[PDB]
Amino acid sequence: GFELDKKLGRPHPFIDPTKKKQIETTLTSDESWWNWRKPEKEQWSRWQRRRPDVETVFLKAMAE
Amino acid sequence: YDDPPLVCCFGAVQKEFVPVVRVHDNPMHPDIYSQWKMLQWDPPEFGRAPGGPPSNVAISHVRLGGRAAFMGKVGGDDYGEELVLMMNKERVQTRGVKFDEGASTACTRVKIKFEDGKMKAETVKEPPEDSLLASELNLAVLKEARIFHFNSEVLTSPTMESTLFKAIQWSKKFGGLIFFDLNLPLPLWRSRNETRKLIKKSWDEANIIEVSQQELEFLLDEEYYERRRNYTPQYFAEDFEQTKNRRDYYHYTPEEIKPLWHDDLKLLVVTDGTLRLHYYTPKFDGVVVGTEDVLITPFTCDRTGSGDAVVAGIMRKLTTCPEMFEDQDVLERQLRFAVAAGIISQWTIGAVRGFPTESATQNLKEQVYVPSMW
Amino acid sequence: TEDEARRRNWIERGWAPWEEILTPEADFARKSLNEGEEVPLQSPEAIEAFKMLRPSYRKKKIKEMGITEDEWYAKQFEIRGDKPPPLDTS
Amino acid sequence: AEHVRAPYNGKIKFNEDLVHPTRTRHGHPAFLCYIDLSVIIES
Amino acid sequence: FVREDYLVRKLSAQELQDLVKGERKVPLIVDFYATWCGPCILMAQELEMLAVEYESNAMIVKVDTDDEYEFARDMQVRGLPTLFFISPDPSKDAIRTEGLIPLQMMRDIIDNDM
Repeated sequence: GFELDKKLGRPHPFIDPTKKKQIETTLTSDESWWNWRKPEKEQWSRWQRRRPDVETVFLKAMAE
Repeated sequence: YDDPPLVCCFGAVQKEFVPVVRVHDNPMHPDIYSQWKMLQWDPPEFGRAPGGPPSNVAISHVRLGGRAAFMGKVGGDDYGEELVLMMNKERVQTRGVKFDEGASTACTRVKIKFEDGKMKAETVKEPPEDSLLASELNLAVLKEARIFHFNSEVLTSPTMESTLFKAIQWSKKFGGLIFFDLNLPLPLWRSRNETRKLIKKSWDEANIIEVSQQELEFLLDEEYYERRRNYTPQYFAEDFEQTKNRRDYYHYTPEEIKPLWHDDLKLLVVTDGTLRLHYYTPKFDGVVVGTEDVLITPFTCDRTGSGDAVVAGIMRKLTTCPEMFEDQDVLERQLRFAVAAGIISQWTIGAVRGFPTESATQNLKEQVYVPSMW
Repeated sequence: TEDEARRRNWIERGWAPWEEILTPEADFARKSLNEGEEVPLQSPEAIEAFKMLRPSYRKKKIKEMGITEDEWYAKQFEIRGDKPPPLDTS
Repeated sequence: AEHVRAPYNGKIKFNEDLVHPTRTRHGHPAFLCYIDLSVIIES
Repeated sequence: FVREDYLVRKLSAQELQDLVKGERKVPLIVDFYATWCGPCILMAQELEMLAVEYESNAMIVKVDTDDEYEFARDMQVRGLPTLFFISPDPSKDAIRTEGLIPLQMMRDIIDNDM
């Protein structure tokens, strides 16, 4: 499976799922300074949507 | 039966013809109509999101990705063909449209009298739009259609009112839902008691009702809510928010709405333009926060038909998302789609010309709302 | 001098040193900005105020004092400074 | 000036007792480092 | 010295009543409008063109519903825009139309029914 697809260039995850680990637990807004706390409500951005492009459309069509 | 499920719109097919007419206290120049656009971006409250004829809803529903059929009558003249060609171009089914070759479309014969020193008119012959008979109903449409939609304009015609309740009987027999979009015409604003008696029978037959904030307050008590909005505490505000002197978005309690509630009613929607959509179900109630921006395009903004786009957006999601009736979170997300449709509809001169497509509405919804509210 | 002006503000302009109940961020801002712009905090007040920027540290500090959270929330609304001579009504 | 950016997603690990608390010119709390501190990111 | 920019006259309910009671020879077209109604902007331009075509062969007048709301309701106005075509022959009944009808449709009513 893996490490054979990676050797040949066949489609495969960039990171091996078996050798993949979580990131434990991080600061939960009570052990954090004010400037590093997540806002309670999501903030409108105007950058909140992914930019459409040719690459996204062709990759999906090739995926089907 | 193909998908999406069919919807039927019942009433008169007209070009423009805003039915809801009241008195505004801020008139522009009587001749210079170039000033009149200033009333489009500072509108009367009853005209913030005006409704129109049922043919507007059918056209708007199709552009939003649904399928619709119009049930009504037109004359056999040239203007009747133009109205039918308008709906065929918009891919609205017209098998339910009947022709009256002996009548002139949108023409009413009336006689002028001078009773008690004042000029009045009385109807001599109703137009073909208000003369559809029960024997002329297309039962194939009423069998297939899942939502039956009509306005209160049909209650001003003795012929249509009798025909309306036969159409409702057939639709309920076939499992269709009844959508009452009030849109009170000019005569029905005269007095609360006469209007409530006139609409009570059709109100009780409806499963879904859409009314404006002005219509709802008029039907319950117009002066009580006007006094409520004008109240200002004498010494200090009851809370910090009351200090900001913001616009009033009062959410009516289900006990205030109780005189208008009945057993068969599944969803009541009260629209404050596109700014607020108050929704009421037997189990829950709430409000969807919306917005409007006609000042973004001051020279093409026109609010006419935006009420029809909101109603069409509601019916588009009700047919495809039946869980809106029972899930509050799902209902709020789907109603934001209707808000977006109303917003786009206000950016173009002309109701039909400006009705938005589904992808444009979906794009605006994702641009306006944060991703967690989609 | 800075004795008559203070008296003048009290009598003529109604000045009083009313208590300012500050958040930890506001308390840190006033204690740290007295030292410089970008410098190692040295004063014990600013160092403690830096620690108090995390509510988790405050909860640990509260438990070590044996009081509850609400009592600590009430101790910040306390009148500072000296007290007036107690009344003697005859 | 030079800004150090995180090369990967992950969790920052260092001894806060080896650095000196400070306030930045943007009003944020931070640490002043006067040694060759070793900071770990577990990706 | 300067020609006026608008041909359609605005009339009160009292003035309109005298015009209807009085003797007329040309067809009388009455427009009900409101400055806040979006479609009335389009209707206003069509009636000005209709006034140019029918110089003295017709009389075009308009009534504001903000000023004559009670009068409009008694005239069976159900919405805006609404047009009344009143024949000079007192026996013939008037024709009431609803919506933004085409200019040619107005001409056919005036020529064939008025």
